[PDB]
Amino acid sequence: SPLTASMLASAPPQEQKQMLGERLFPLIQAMHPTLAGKITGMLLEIDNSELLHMLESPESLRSKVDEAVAVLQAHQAKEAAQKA
Amino acid sequence: NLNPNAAEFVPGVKYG
Ligand SMILES: [Cl-]
Repeated sequence: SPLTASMLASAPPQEQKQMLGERLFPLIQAMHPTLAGKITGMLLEIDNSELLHMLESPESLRSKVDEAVAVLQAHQAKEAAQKA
Repeated sequence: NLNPNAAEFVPGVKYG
């Protein structure tokens, strides 16, 4: 399942995101099973070069996922509080 | 700059 730049090359940008997402998802899911789809979607908006790096750097992925979880939680809780 | 309104990623996996 290792991903190369050559695999991404000349493929539609949407499909590059799917390719990256398929590799990121099991890792992100391991970290936060209940948030896996959402956190992966958030991370997939990042530049592909940075995503490829994250796939090779567990600490980098961990840092970015920690950030996404904090951002997602705050967004959801703020929106709920506004309507409560 | 992360977007909490980002679309959910849907893996080509089995669900459930
Ligand atoms: Cl979780």
